Amino acid sequence: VLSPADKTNVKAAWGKVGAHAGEYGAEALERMFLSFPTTKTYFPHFDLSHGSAQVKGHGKKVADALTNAVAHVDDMPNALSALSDLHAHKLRVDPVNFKLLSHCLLVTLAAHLPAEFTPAVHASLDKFLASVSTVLTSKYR
Amino acid sequence: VLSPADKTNVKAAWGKVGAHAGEYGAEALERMFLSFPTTKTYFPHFDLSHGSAQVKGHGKKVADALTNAVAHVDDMPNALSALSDLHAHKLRVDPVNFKLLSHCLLVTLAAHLPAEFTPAVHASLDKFLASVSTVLTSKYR
Amino acid sequence: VHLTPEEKSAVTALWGKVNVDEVGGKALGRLLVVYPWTQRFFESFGDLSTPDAVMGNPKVKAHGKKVLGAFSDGLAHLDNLKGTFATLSELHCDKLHVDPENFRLLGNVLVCVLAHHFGKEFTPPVQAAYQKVVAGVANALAHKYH
Amino acid sequence: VHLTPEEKSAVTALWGKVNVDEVGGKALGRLLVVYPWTQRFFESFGDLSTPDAVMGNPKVKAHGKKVLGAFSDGLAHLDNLKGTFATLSELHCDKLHVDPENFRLLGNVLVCVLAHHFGKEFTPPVQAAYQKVVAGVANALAHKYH
Ligand code: HEM
Ligand code: HEM
Ligand code: HEM
Ligand code: HEM
Ligand SMILES: [C-]#N
Ligand SMILES: [C-]#N
Ligand SMILES: [C-]#N
Ligand SMILES: [C-]#N
Repeated sequence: VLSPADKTNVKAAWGKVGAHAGEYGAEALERMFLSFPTTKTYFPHFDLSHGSAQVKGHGKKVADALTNAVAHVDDMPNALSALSDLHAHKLRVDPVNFKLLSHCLLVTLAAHLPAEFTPAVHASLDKFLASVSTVLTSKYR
Repeated sequence: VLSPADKTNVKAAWGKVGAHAGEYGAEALERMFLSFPTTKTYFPHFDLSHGSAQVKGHGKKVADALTNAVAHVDDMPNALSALSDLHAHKLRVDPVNFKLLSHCLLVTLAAHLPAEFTPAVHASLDKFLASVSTVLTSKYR
Repeated sequence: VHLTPEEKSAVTALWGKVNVDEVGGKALGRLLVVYPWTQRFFESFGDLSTPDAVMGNPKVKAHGKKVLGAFSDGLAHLDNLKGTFATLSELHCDKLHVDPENFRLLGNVLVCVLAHHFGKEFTPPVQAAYQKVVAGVANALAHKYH
Repeated sequence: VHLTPEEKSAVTALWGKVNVDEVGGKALGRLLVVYPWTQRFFESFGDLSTPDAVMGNPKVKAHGKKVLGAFSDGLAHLDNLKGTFATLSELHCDKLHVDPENFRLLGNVLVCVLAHHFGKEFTPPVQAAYQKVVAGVANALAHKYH
């Protein structure tokens, strides 16, 4: 559960991502695939080499989805219903993988936004990603 | 996130507890204390003997809190704020312990409500207890 | 695992009453229903689209038997779970790459199935003994990760 | 934990730039801030009421230095982590009863802090090498649970 201050921290921090969406999303994915090879099992059809166009395009979609979630932080289940169906009913993604990607997203943000990645912001972003993860791994209709 | 069916399932199954609240709660607690000894550290100097009056009294409070959660299943954070303050802010209970108690609550319900504990209801109750756990271990003021 | 003499007696007495042909399937089925993502490891099994479909699936029942058999093997040699599960550990870890947490989940689902079937006979102390058993089995299965 | 010559070289090169008096404190501090329940194990450290209070707490920095020292010693004994961390494992598992998931969390918080301090230098391959290291330390500390 996000506190009112958590939501403000997330909006302020993610707003800094801006045009770096695809870039950061792509980096988080590469970090995940390299650090945790098992996660690759979900993308056997992907060219996962460094600089991969498929990874770049996919990273932008992941990042844009997070931007949408931030814009609907008060009603994420409704805003992410289609993505939940995809990850929970269709793909059946093991929840552990969301913890890994969330961690890689945090590492990416810390590496690009040192001034902004304060302990408080770090905590809020972790809770935010955990909540997004719960929604995407839940089947609620 | 709970589905409409999950809510229906939980309301029906938990509704059967009724006057057995203290009994079932105490049983779940005893199951937890015996199976996972480390959980007793949160209850120093408590009388944790079998049939303990202190445990039955505590079990009733836990059970009643769950009845409270069911009655506010679509807005739990605001209904369980006092319990969040206690478990997250004051006691700082490690989340793993909630998984242990949740499991023991499921075991207690399965042992007492054979007809209610179908695979589908089992799934709904697990999600419900996981959601309650997230609320009680979250700081959202 | 380190079960007391009384605990081992309690565990084997109850296990002697466990239906070898159904309990495994019930635990496996509930795993697939309660934790949907686990279904990804059983696509060849067929229809696992609804709770009824999962529980009635012949392959889930047949496979559940094997699962129960492994738990049975563990109970026969509680002092050598790691050696008993060596081959299975390589399968689930090195081959299938099943996340370890799922091993704990199946163990707990089995405990729920035992409680459901035995009712009041599945007392808190009996549960405590079984928790040591499933914890040991899960740990042995994840040995290739430790 | 096995690291390729390239990984070992890259890991050592990054660690050499680590501020030994501050990095451990920032890692521990963030653990206490991001995962508040961990504060229960440090009730004698005083004021942990706010993020600023935590990060500026002298006991957090002092202790964080010890934590970092343990990771440093791990880096030089990657092939014998269970032996090297035996005493610490008994301390954290049998005495303090710290749930092992928290060992994984602190390791990942350390990785975030390294990323924070070195930015672009903390490349994906460098991160992958460090994940193997923190996973190894976490496993060694949790050995008594295995
Ligand atoms: C912060 C969490 C995550 C977000 C926001 C997210 C978002 C998305 C989005 C927006 C899509 C594309 C939908 C479309 O355009 O049709 C997608 C696809 C997909 N996601 Fe995720 N995702 C997340 C985590 C994960 C994780 C942890 C895995 C598993 C390792 C995963 C595996 C997949 C797969 C396999 C696809 C389909 C890819 C394809 O075939 O094109 N996702 N995700
Ligand atoms: C299903 C989740 C849980 C619920 C619904 C719940 C509910 C409650 C309630 C209603 C109270 C009493 C409020 C009062 O009288 O002031 C309480 C107290 C307490 N709970 Fe929980 N609880 C849960 C899980 C846990 C867990 C996992 C632990 C740790 C093992 C824990 C430890 C405590 C402690 C130490 C107290 C204070 C006891 C005392 O009075 O000394 N609770 N809980
Ligand atoms: C901790 C308890 C578990 C035990 C005791 C166990 C035991 C077994 C055994 C005995 C086999 C058959 C080996 C053979 O006949 O060659 C097997 C196969 C398998 N297990 Fe498990 N298992 C466990 C948990 C899991 C979990 C949690 C998953 C994944 C969510 C899983 C996925 C599989 C798969 C995919 C197979 C291969 C099935 C096939 O034949 O296609 N197992 N397991
Ligand atoms: C996974 C990495 C970790 C490492 C490398 C590590 C290392 C250490 C070391 C070297 C000490 C000092 C030993 C002594 O003086 O006898 C220590 C003490 C301690 N650690 Fe950890 N630790 C880790 C994780 C954790 C976690 C996750 C917790 C709990 C949230 C924790 C709680 C404690 C406590 C309570 C003490 C005693 C502090 C005191 O002196 O009052 N540690 N640790
Ligand atoms: C998709 N991640
Ligand atoms: C409440 N235990
Ligand atoms: C094996 N399931
Ligand atoms: C160690 N903390």
